[PDB]
Amino acid sequence: MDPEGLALLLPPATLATLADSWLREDCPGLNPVALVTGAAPSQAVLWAKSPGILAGRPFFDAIFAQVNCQVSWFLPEGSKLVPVAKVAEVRGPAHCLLLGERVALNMLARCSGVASAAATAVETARGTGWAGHVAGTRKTTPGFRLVEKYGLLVGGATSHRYDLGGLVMVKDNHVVAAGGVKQAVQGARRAANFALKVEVECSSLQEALEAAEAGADLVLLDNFRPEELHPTAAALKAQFPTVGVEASGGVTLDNLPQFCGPHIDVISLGMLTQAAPALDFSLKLFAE
Amino acid sequence: MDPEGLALLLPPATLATLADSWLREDCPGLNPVALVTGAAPSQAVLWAKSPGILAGRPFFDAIFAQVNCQVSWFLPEGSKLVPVAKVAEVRGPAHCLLLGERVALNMLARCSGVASAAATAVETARGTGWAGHVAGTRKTTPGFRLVEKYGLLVGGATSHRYDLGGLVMVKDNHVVAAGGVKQAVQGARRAANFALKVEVECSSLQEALEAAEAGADLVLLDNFRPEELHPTAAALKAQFPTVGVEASGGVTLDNLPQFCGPHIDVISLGMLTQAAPALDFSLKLFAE
Amino acid sequence: MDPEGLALLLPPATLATLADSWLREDCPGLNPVALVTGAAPSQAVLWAKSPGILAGRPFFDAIFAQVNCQVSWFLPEGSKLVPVAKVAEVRGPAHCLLLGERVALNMLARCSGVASAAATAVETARGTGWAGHVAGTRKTTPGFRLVEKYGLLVGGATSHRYDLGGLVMVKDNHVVAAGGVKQAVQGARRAANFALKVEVECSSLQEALEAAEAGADLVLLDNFRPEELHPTAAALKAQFPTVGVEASGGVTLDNLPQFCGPHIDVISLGMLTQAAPALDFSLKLFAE
Amino acid sequence: MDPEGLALLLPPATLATLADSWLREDCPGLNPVALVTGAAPSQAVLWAKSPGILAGRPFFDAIFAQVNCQVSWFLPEGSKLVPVAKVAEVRGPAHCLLLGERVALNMLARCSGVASAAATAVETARGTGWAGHVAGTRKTTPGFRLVEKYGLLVGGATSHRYDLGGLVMVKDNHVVAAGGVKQAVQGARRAANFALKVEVECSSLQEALEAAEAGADLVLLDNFRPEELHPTAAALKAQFPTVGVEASGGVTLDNLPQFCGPHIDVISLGMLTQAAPALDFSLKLFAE
Amino acid sequence: MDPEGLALLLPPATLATLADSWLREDCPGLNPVALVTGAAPSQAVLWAKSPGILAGRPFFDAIFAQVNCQVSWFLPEGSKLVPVAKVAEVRGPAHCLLLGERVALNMLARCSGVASAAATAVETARGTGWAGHVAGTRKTTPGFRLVEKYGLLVGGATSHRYDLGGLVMVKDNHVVAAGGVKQAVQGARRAANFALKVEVECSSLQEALEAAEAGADLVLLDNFRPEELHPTAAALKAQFPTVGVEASGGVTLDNLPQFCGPHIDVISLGMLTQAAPALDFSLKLFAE
Amino acid sequence: MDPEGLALLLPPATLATLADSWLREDCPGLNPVALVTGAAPSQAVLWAKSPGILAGRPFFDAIFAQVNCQVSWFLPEGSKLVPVAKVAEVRGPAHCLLLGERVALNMLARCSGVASAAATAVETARGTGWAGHVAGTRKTTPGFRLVEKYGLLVGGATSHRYDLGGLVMVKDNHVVAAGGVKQAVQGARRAANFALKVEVECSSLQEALEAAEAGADLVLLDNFRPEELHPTAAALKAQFPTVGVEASGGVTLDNLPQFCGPHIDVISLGMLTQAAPALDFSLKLFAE
Ligand SMILES: O=C(O)c1ccc[n+]([C@@H]2O[C@H](COP(=O)([O-])O)[C@@H](O)[C@H]2O)c1
Ligand SMILES: O=C(O)c1ccc[n+]([C@@H]2O[C@H](COP(=O)([O-])O)[C@@H](O)[C@H]2O)c1
Ligand SMILES: O=C(O)c1ccc[n+]([C@@H]2O[C@H](COP(=O)([O-])O)[C@@H](O)[C@H]2O)c1
Ligand SMILES: O=C(O)c1ccc[n+]([C@@H]2O[C@H](COP(=O)([O-])O)[C@@H](O)[C@H]2O)c1
Ligand SMILES: O=C(O)c1ccc[n+]([C@@H]2O[C@H](COP(=O)([O-])O)[C@@H](O)[C@H]2O)c1
Ligand SMILES: O=C(O)c1ccc[n+]([C@@H]2O[C@H](COP(=O)([O-])O)[C@@H](O)[C@H]2O)c1
Repeated sequence: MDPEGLALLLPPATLATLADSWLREDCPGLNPVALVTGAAPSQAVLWAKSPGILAGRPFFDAIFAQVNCQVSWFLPEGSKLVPVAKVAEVRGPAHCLLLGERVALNMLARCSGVASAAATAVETARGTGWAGHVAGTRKTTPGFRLVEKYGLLVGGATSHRYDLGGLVMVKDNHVVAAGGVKQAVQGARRAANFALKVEVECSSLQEALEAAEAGADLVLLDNFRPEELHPTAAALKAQFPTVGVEASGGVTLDNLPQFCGPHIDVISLGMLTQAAPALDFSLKLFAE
Repeated sequence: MDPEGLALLLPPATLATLADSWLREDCPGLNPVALVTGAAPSQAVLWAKSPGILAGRPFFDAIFAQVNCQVSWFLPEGSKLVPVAKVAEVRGPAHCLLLGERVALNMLARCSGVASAAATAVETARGTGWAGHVAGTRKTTPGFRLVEKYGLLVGGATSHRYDLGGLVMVKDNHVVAAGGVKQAVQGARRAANFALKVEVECSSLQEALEAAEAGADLVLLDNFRPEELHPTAAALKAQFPTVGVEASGGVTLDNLPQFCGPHIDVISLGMLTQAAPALDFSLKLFAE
Repeated sequence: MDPEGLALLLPPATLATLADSWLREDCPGLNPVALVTGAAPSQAVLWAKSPGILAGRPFFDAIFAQVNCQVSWFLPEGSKLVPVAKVAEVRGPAHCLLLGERVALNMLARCSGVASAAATAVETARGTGWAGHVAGTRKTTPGFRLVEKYGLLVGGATSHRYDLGGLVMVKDNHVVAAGGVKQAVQGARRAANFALKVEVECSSLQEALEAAEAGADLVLLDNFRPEELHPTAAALKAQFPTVGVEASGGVTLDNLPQFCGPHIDVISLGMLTQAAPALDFSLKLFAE
Repeated sequence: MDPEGLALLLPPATLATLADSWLREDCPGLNPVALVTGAAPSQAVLWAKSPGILAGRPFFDAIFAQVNCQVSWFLPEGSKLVPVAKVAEVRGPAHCLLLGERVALNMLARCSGVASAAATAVETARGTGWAGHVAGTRKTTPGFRLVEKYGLLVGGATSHRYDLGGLVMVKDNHVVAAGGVKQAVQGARRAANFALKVEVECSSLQEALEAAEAGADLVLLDNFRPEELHPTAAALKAQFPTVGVEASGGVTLDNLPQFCGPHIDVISLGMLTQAAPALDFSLKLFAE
Repeated sequence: MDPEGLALLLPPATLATLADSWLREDCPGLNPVALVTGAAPSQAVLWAKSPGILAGRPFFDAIFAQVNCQVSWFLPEGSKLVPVAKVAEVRGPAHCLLLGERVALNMLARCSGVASAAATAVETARGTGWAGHVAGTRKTTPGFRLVEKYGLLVGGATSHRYDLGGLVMVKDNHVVAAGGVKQAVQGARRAANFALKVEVECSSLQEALEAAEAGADLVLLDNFRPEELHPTAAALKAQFPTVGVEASGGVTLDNLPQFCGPHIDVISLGMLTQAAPALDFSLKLFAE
Repeated sequence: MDPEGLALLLPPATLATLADSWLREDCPGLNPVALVTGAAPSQAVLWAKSPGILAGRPFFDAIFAQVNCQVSWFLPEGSKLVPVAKVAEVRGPAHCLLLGERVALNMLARCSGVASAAATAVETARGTGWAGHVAGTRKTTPGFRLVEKYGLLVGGATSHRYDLGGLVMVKDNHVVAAGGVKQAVQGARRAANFALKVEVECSSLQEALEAAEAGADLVLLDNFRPEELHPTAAALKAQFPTVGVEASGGVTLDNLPQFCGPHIDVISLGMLTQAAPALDFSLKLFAE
C-alpha cells in the first residue's frame, strides 16, 4: 500500500548484488576519468527535472554504497515530483561520486517512469469510482524486472504475477497446445494444487464459462472491446459469483476509464512498462 | 555498418550468458504451466504488429537455444517492419517454446523499439542533407546495455562510447571537481594518453575554446539553443578546424533538423533509449 | 502430474547450471585419479539396491552431460524400485564416467529417497480413502530445493509453496510481530492482492475463525492433537465452507491415518525431507 | 579436535557467499510477507527440540548477517543438546529476522543431524576401547558438502577425503578400468607423487596384499563380514606393518562395535550423511 | 602520471570481487592448517627481497580485507624497492593472516615485476631524450589483466589498449581477411566512428601511407629493423603530419634506445608482461 | 604421467568455464573489429617461434570452442618445440577466429613457458643421475593456477600440492604462531588425520629431527646452502629412514645439480613459475 513501506520487500543482499552487476556493466575495468577529478570529498544534489512519482530509493542507495558514497533524502518514496525538485544529496570522494552517477540516474529515471505511469493510470481508474486493481504485466525489460515491478508498486499498481511460478497462467498458446480450455485448466489444476491460482485468458463467453466451470480462479477477458466486455463480465459473474475477472489488451491511459466496470476486478496494461518514458534527473556537484 | 553485418559484433558466449540470466530471472525454479501443454513438437510464428525496424535476432536466437528451440527468420536484421509481418518461425517442444516466449518477445520489443527510434532520427537528419552521425548516449537500462546499444546500431545511429573504459568523457561535474576546464583536460590527457579520445562538455563558446586549446579531440556543446549553437560551432571550428563538435540535450525527433548544421559532426539524443516505445510482437503456435 | 510428465517442469539450462556447480564442488581443480584409468570408451550399469521410487533422471542426465557422457534408461521416472533393479546404463570415456559417478549417485540417492518417503505417505493417506493432498514443507536442504521438491512431486506429494515468492504464508511469528491475527491477514491481503493466496498458521479454533473472517484462503491448524483437529476443522469449515484447511506438525508415516479426515484438505509432513533416508544406488563398469 | 576450534577452518568470505546463495534460493525476488510484520526491532530465541549435538554456528551467524541480524549464543559449538534448550537469541528488524529464519534452521537442523550421528557413532566406537578413527565419506548432499563435513568434524568424526584432489582413491570401478590392482596403483602412484596418499579398496586378501606391495598407503577392506575382516586385517598388517587399513560397507550405528578391531585404523559409515535425520529447531519471537 | 594517484582507477567492489576469486582458487573449502596456529591476534611484516618498483597496494589491501586483516604501508605506491625493505605490516588473527599470505604475495610479486620492467624500460627510453611513450600490449596473463595493466601504469608505462573495445586495432590477420589495407581501414572507420581511434599495423611504407590515407589515426610500424624504421617514420610523418606512429616487435630492454627516434610517438614491448620476472617478497610474523 | 595422458586430468566443464571468463575479460561487450573482416570461413596456422615444450592444448581448444572454432593439432602435448614448428590449424568464421586469437596465444605462451622451464629443470636433475622429483610451488599467478600447474606436469615436474586443501604444509610462520615445531606438528596431525600428509619447513637439523619425531611425513629443509643440506639430510634420514626430504629456496637452473643428492627426494623451485619466460607463438590466416 503506502509507498514508503514497500522498501521492506527488498532483501539488502539482493540490492547490493544487483548494484554490483550494473556498475560492472558500466565500468568493467579501469576508471580513467577518476584521474580528471581526484578523490576529494564532494557533495552533489539529485534534481528532478520531470514531473511524476519518485521511485527507486533502495536501489539508488545500494548503487552509491558500492562506491562508498552516502545519500540523504528530502523526498519520501512515492512522492510526487515537481521540477526542479531537490530530491536528495549524495556525498563521497569525487571520483566515486561520478562513477556511481550514471548508473544511479538510469535506474531511478526508469523506476520512476514506471511508477509515474502506474500512478497516472491508478488515479484515472479511481476517478470512475471503480474499486478494482490496476496491474502491470510480464512485459518487463529482461534483467531489470525487480526494479520495474517495484516501480509499479510505488505507483500504486499491483505487481500481478512476478514470475512463471507465482500463479498458473493459461494463455492463448497454452490452450491451443492443450487442445481446448477444459483440457488446459485440467493440467493447470494439477500444476497449481492448493498453493497457486489458475488464470485462463478467454476469447469468448463460452471459453470464460468453460474456464470457470473447469475450476479457474480468475478469468482474463483478453482484447474485448469494452462494449462487448462488461456484459460478458456480468454474464460470467452471474453464472460464477466467486471467479475473479481481469481485463487486458489494447488498454491505454486515455481509454482506461471505458474498461472500468462493476464486474471487472483487474485491469492490466502493458504500456506501464512498455511505453512509460524515463523521468529526467540530474546530479550536480556543489561547493561547501 | 550494413544492417546484417552488425550481428558479427556479438560473441556468441556473451549471448548464451545473457539469455541464460534472463530466463533465470523469469523462471528461477519449476515451470508449473509446462504440465498444461506437454512437450509435443510445435511451431510458432512471430508476428510484428508495429511498424519500424527489426533488431535483436542474435539475442532472440540465444534465448530459444537455451530452451532447446530453433528459429528460422523470414526477415533480415535491419528490415522495415510493416504490420502484420510474419517475421520468423520457432520450433521445439511445446513447453519449451512457451517458456522462451515472454523473454524473447520482451527483448525484441525493446531492441526493435530502440532501432525504430534511431532509424527515424537518422532519416530526419539525413533528409536535411546533413552529413553527421546521429548518436545515442549512456542512458541505457541497467543490465540491458548490450541490447540497447546493438539496437541503436541496427537503426543506423552510432553507439557512441560503450562505457567509461572508452573515450575519456569530461562532463560539467568533472570540470567543477577538477577546478576548471583546462585543468580537467590536463587530467583527461594523462588518462587517455595516445589511445583514447577526449571529449569535453562545454556550455559556452569560451569554455569550448579552452577545451580545444588544451588538446580536446571533441567538444560537446550542451543544452544550447540552436540559435547559439551554430555561431559557436562555427567560431570554435574556425579557430580549431580539426576538433569534433557534438550537440546534445533537448534534442527530439520533432526538433532535430534545427540542430543539423555544417559545423556539427555529432548529434546525440537521450530520447533514443529513454523515450523509445517498444514494438508489439506476438508469438503464436500453429498447425497443432 | 503423471510421473514421467514431471520432467517437463525443469528448464534444461537450470539443470546444466546445477550439475556444473555440483561437479565443481566435488572436483574444483585437477582430477588425479583420471591417470589411474585412462579414457577408453566404457559403459556402466546403475543398480538400485533399495526398494522405493525412482526420481532424479533429469538431474542425472545433466550431471553426465557435463562430463560428456550419455545415459540410456530402462526404468521410467516414478517407477517402483525392486532390488536389484538394473536401472540405466551410462557410456563415455572411463575417466569421465567415474568423475560423474559420485555426484550423480549422491543426487539420485536423495531425490529418490524423498520420492520414496512421499509415495509411502500418499499410499497410507489414500488407503484410508481420504481425498486430500499429502504435502511437503519448506524444510529442504539449502541449495538442493529443486531436487527435493521435484522428488516430492515424483512420489505423488504436492510441492506446496516453492518459496517466499508464492503464496503469502502467515506463521505464528508473523502474527506475533503483526500484533494479531486479523492485523496480519490485513497485511497479508495487501501483499497477496488478487494473484497470491493467503494461508494462516492457527493453533486454536478462535484464531482459525478470525483468519477466515479477514479473508484467508487457507487455514493451517498447527500442532493439534488429532482429537482437537477434526472438531475444529468441522467448526471452521461449517462457518466458512470455502476456506482450505491444512494440518501439520507431528505427522509421521505411522500416525498419518488419524490426521486423515473429511474437513482436512492438506496434510504436510516435515518428515518427507528431514527424515527421508536416501536410496542405495551403485554404478558399475562392465564388458571391459 | 575440540569442537569450538573447528570454526577456524572456515574462511569468512566463503560463509558469506554461501549464506547468500541459500537466501537467494529461498527468496529470489520480493519478500511479500515483509509487509505483514514491518521492520520493528525484534528478538527471537532458537529452541532445540531434538537431542543431539549442536553444529553449524558459523553458517548460522553468516545467514543472519546477510539480513542484518545478530546472534548471541548460549551453547558452544559441539554441545550436547537437550530439549527444550534455549540455544541462542537472534535480534534485528522483524521482517529481516523472519526472512533469515527458514534458511538458518534448515542449515542448522542438518548440520546438527550429521554431527549427532557422528558423535553417537564415535562414542559407541570408543566404548570398545578401539583407538581408531570413525570417518564420513563422499556420500554428501551435492552443493552442501561444506556444511556436512563440518558437521562430521563437530561430532568428532574425521572428514576423510573432502574432494577428488585430496588423496588418490582407487575404487572397484577404477581397478577394473585399469586392468587389475597393480596396474591401478601404478597410475595412482604417478598421480599422487609425494604430496597425496593412495588408498585402494580391495575385495580379497590377495588384492589387499597386491595393493600394499604396489605401494598403497592405505587399504580399504570393503564390504567384509567382520568375521572375515579382522583376520584379513591382521594378515595384511603382518606382511605390511605401516599400511593403513580402513573398513567400510554395510556399517551401522548398531553393528559398528563388531567392526572395531586392533588391525583396523579407520571405519567409515555412509549413514552418517545418508541416513542422519535432521534435528528439530524452532525460532520464536518474544517481547522485550 | 604520479604512481600514488593511479589507485583511483580501481573501483573498490572490483577489487573485492577479484580478491575473493583468488582466495577461493587457493582454498576452495576448508583451511586445515588454521588448526595449527589458532586465531590469536598477530602481526607480520612484508619484506621486499628483490630490487624494483612497488606496485599493487590496492589489490593487496583488498585480499587481506577479505580475511579480516589490516595493512599499514611504509612505502608509497611506485616507490623504488631496495632489499631488504620493510614494505608494510599486516595485522589480524594468525590463521587469517596466513591464509591471505600466499595469494597476496603472488599478486604483489607479479604486479611489481611488471611495474619494475616498465620503469626500467621507461627510464632507458628517457635517457635518449626521446619524448615518446613506452607502452605495454595485450600479451597479458588471462584473468589477470587488471593487475598487469595497473603494474604497467605504476611503472610509468601507458596501458595501450585495455581491451578489444578501446580502439579499433587493425592487425596483420585483419588486413588479410579484409583483402588489403584500404578495405580494412574502411570497415575500421565504420566501426570506430568518432568515439574510437583506428590503428593499423603496416609491413611496408606503402601500407603505412595507404593506412594514413584511408583515415588511420595511428600507424603501427611492426617488426622493422631500426635502420629501416626511422626513415619510414619520417617519410610517413612528412606526407602525414598528424598521424601517430607506433613501433613494436623484437623490442627489448637492451635494444630499446635504438628504437627511440623523433618520428616515433610510441614504442610497445611484449616483454613487459611476457618476460618480466616476479619480485621476491616474504611475510614473516613477529612478536609484540 | 606420460605427456598426452595429462590432458585427462581436466574436466571439460572446468575448461569451458575458464575459457569463457578469459574471453569475457578480453571483450566484455561489443567486438567492433569484427566489421573489419566479416565472417567468411577461414583457417589459420599456429606457429611456435620459440624452442621448448608444448602445453595448453585443452585450454586452447576450449577457448576456440567458445567462439565456435575448431582446432586440428599436428604436434602432441609434451612435444619438443623447434622453430618454426607448424603446430596446429584453426578453422572458423574470420571474425571469430580473430576474437579467439589473443587469449589463446596468451594462454599457450604461458603454459608452454612453464612446461619449458620445468622440462629443462628435470633434464638437469636427471642428467646428474639423481632419482628424485623436481617440483613446483604455490607461487602461481592468481586465477591462472590450473594452467600453470598443468604446464608444470607436462614438463615432467610434479605439481606438488595443488592448494591448502591437500597436504598440511607447516611453514616457519605456522611454527612461530604455534609457539614451536612439535606443537605445530601436533596441530598439523589433527588437521591431517589419516588422509593428508604433513610437511614441515625446517631451517636446521634439530628442527628437522623434532618434526620427524612428532610424526611429520615430510621435512622441508629451506634456504640451506648445499654444503649444510646433505649432511643434514643424511642425518635426519639416518634417524628416520621413512621421512621424505624436500629442498627448496635459492634453487635455479644453473645451480640445480648441487642440490641433487641421495638423501633428497624433492627439489622445488619458485623459478618454474616466477621466472619462466613465455614462448612466442603467432596465429596466421592463410589460403584467403
Ligand atoms: O503473463 C502475465 O504476466 C500477464 C498478466 C497480465 C496480462 N498479460 C498479458 O498481457 C497482455 C496485455 O498487453 P497490452 O500490452 O496489450 O496491455 C494480454 O494480452 C495478456 O495476454 C499477461
Ligand atoms: O557518457 C557518454 O558516453 C555520453 C555520450 C553521449 C551523451 N552523453 C550525455 O547526454 C547528455 C544529454 O542527453 P539527453 O538527450 O538525454 O538530454 C549530455 O549532457 C551528455 O553529457 C553521455
Ligand atoms: O513455508 C512453507 O511453504 C511451508 C509449507 C508447509 C508447511 N510449513 C511449516 O511446517 C511446519 C511443521 O512441519 P513438520 O512436519 O516438520 O513439523 C508448520 O508449522 C508449517 O508452518 C511451511
Ligand atoms: O570416496 C571416498 O570419499 C570414500 C571414503 C570412504 C568410504 N568410501 C566408500 O563408501 C562406501 C561406504 O558406504 P556405506 O554407505 O556402505 O557405509 C564404501 O563402499 C567405499 O567405497 C568412499
Ligand atoms: O593488440 C594490441 O593490444 C597491441 C598493442 C601494441 C602492440 N601489439 C602487438 O604486439 C606485438 C609486440 O610484441 P613483442 O612481444 O614482439 O614486443 C606487435 O607485433 C603488435 O602486433 C598489440
Ligand atoms: O604451499 C605449497 O604447496 C608449497 C609447495 C612447495 C614449496 N613452497 C614454498 O616455496 C618456498 C621457496 O621457493 P622458491 O623457489 O620460490 O624460493 C619454500 O619456503 C616453501 O615453503 C610452498
